Amino acid sequence: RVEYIAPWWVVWLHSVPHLGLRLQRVDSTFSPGDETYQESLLFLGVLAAIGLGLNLIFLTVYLVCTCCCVTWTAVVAGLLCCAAVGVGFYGNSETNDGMHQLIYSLDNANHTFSGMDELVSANTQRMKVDLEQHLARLSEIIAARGDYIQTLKFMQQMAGNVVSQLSGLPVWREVTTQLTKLSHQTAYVEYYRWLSYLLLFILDLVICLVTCLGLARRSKCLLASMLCCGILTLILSWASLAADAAAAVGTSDFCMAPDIYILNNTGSQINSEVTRYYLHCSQSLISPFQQSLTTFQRSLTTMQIQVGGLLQFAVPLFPTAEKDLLGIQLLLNNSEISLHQLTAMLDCRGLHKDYLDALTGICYDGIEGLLFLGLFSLLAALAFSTLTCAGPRAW
Amino acid sequence: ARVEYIAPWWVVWLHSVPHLGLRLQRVDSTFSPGDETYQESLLFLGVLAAIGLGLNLIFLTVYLVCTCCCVTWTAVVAGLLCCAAVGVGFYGNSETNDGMHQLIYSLDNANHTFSGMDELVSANTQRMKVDLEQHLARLSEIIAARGDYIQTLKFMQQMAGNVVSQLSGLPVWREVTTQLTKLSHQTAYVEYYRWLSYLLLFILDLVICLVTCLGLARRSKCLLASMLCCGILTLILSWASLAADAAAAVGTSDFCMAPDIYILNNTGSQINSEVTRYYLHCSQSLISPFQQSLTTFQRSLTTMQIQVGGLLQFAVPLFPTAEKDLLGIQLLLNNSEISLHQLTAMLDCRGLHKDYLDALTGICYDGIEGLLFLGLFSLLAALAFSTLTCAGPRAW
Ligand SMILES: *[C@@H]1O[C@H](CO)[C@@H](O[C@@H]2O[C@H](CO)[C@@H](O[C@@H]3O[C@H](CO)[C@@H](O)[C@H](O)[C@@H]3O)[C@H](O)[C@H]2NC(C)=O)[C@H](O)[C@H]1NC(C)=O
Ligand SMILES: *[C@@H]1O[C@H](CO)[C@@H](O[C@@H]2O[C@H](CO)[C@@H](O[C@@H]3O[C@H](CO)[C@@H](O)[C@H](O)[C@@H]3O)[C@H](O)[C@H]2NC(C)=O)[C@H](O)[C@H]1NC(C)=O
Ligand SMILES: *[C@@H]1O[C@H](CO)[C@@H](O[C@@H]2O[C@H](CO)[C@@H](O[C@@H]3O[C@H](CO)[C@@H](O)[C@H](O)[C@@H]3O)[C@H](O)[C@H]2NC(C)=O)[C@H](O)[C@H]1NC(C)=O
Ligand SMILES: [Ca+2]
Ligand SMILES: [Ca+2]
Repeated sequence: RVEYIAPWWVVWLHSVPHLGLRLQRVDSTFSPGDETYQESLLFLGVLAAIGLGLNLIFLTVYLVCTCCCVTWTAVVAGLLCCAAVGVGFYGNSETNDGMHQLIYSLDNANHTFSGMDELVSANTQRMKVDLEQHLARLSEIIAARGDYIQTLKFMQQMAGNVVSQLSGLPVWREVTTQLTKLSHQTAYVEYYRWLSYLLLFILDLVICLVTCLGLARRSKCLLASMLCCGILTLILSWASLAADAAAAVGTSDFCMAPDIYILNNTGSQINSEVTRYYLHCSQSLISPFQQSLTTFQRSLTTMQIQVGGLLQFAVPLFPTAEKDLLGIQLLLNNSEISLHQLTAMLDCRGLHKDYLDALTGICYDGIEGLLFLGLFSLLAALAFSTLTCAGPRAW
Repeated sequence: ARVEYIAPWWVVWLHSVPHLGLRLQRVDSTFSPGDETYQESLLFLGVLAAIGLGLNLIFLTVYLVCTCCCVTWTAVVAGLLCCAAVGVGFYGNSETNDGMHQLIYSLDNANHTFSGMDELVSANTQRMKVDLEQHLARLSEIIAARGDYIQTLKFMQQMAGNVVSQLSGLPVWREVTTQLTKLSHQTAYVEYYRWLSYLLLFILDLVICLVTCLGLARRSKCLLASMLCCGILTLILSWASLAADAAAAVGTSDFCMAPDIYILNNTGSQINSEVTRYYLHCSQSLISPFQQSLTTFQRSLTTMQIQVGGLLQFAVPLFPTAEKDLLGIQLLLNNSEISLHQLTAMLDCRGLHKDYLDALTGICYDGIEGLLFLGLFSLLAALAFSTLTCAGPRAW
């Protein structure tokens, strides 16, 4: 039993000042689909574009100085490109693994909720068929014995009580129907993001290797187009840095205080106390369902005792009736078994473990991958800047 | 949803590789960590690695003597191969480190659940004992002028004895927890040292290559001679790394083919075979053998409550000062009752099976991939350093 605590790379990154456009201070509270927050992240993109423009201004200054008015730099550029590619590959793998763990946890939670709902529905149907079995049995088998009719009626009322107790439990249709869509969407987005960064890595490596191989054939016509591509790769790297910074700050925002956001998001389809119980599990919050399970088991035991007593006192009288009554016993047995499974799902240990696993997949692997991808972008930008600086010196 | 473990391609293919003793003998063994024959069979991979190292060195020295006794492209190729090798090795080391952490997490979770089960059983037994002593103290307070109350107390004592026996029917998890925690500590220690050693190897390779390049830029000083000398040292280190990676991958891949069989064979005395088969395999149609216990246990509790309920409805005018501890009885039962729910949550298979499917994904999906990528490291680093050593003495 452990509780999530935000690591250093989350709290420190959350400490980064948040600004809008006109030197305005905004609230560093996660709020997707907004305007004072969604546009707040665009400041990072503005800073990235400013840095890209400044870098190209300095490169143009160098070109003007070297036009109007060596192998060590190429070696440095190649080494920096290789280091950047390695760091980027590691970061991409880590941030893909984080989302894979997220999807796994969401699938597990969806399966548990579906199992709970199916068990409740099956128990309700079982009681509904118990009703008609009682009706058929008391139709004409028991006439003179008033006590037998009385105990059949008492069993029928107990069945009604069990039905009401089962209906007392919540319904998990909305949570499942949103978890499935969130899982599908995150898988889709993760696939495209991974493919895009893989293509970027391949393109960078190919360009650098072609540069190294073709610099030996004494500056053919490919050099000009290659140098032109050296600017599109730079703008791609800067855009990657902007995207990584925005995603990292968003994840830090929805990792500093995740339970507040989760509780605020869901307050209608399921109760607030249920959510607080599932998100916070300890031997102080006992259960909101303790009374319901207790009375369900009490009614089941009363039913079983009455059925046993009826069997012990009806073997000689109406021997052909047991064919129905024994079935009831089996039915109750099944119900009893289901109850155990139910108390294994209503316990919050499994769901809290799934929530902790999803949160670890978000805040411990996605953010590290984004940070390493930002380091990749910085190193690749530096290496390509060095390559473009050393290019025209040949001609 | 719920899934069953299936061996991936990199395990089924890696398991197929021949295992031949040390003298081309059919060792035909499945898995045996403590058996000397299996260790000798695994030593065949080390023998092959040493043979490969010797062949590579003899080929390199034959080439050297032929080209001596009778170009920056080679240096560039060596540097590029070294950088690619270092990157692949870092990724593989991180990946194989990220599996021995999930292993420890799963072991700790299972240990915590077993400890909770044992503590709950012990606490319930103690609660029944204090219930018995409370009945013993109370029986002297009320008198037998009513008669039925003494019979009710006798029935409560009998039910308490039945509850105690039912609790004693449940298994004990001391040996399992001790083995689990010792294995967790050992694997943490081993993986920490492995990671530290390989990180030091990466740093050494990078430093050697960079300072060798700088010395080459320094017109072949004695430093260059020192680097050509230690090229053989780092080559044999890389070959030993390949030996270790191949041996470990061959070793912990046969376990991944049938892990449940090995686990069940390891533990068959301290706990029953049915319990282990239930926890390892609980797919669709198992009865959860504890059920027949829990059910009757629950029954007894309810009976007790009903009795004490009556004892609170027909004893209000007969010595009300005696009702105080009676309310305590109810509280006692209440506590026991809620504990029972927790118990039926821990005895459920899916609580621990998901821990068995995580300690298995941390071995069969992350350790083996890391070992394979580290073997790729060893191959690439050996090739790069062989090229560097071949191109070295050309300057002299
Ligand atoms: C997440 O939970 C949702 C339910 O909230 C799942 O969606 C649907 O779940 C039902 C219930 O099992 C599936 O019905 C099944 O259809 C098969 C078709 O052959 C039938 O054989 C079964 O007896 C059952 O009736 C339904 O197919 C499923 N919908 C989809 C699109 O799969 C969902 O599967 C759960 N998992 C995920 C990853 O969303
Ligand atoms: C696996 O579970 C077992 C049982 O829960 C753990 O063993 C218990 O661990 C606790 C703390 O780790 C021990 O408490 C300590 O006791 C010493 C005195 O012996 C005291 O000086 C400390 O301040 C602390 O209270 C407890 O004694 C120990 N029980 C036994 C029977 O060894 C075990 O630590 C768990 N494994 C892991 C890796 O956590
Ligand atoms: C052991 O558990 C039982 C039930 O789980 C406790 O009985 C419940 O105790 C509460 C609070 O002590 C009482 O609620 C009362 O309900 C009546 C209606 O029956 C209402 O008029 C009162 O204003 C009050 O809310 C009541 O005794 C009982 N309630 C229910 C629904 O069962 C018992 O108290 C527990 N033992 C101890 C020592 O607390
Ligand atoms: Ca990882
Ligand atoms: Ca990984």
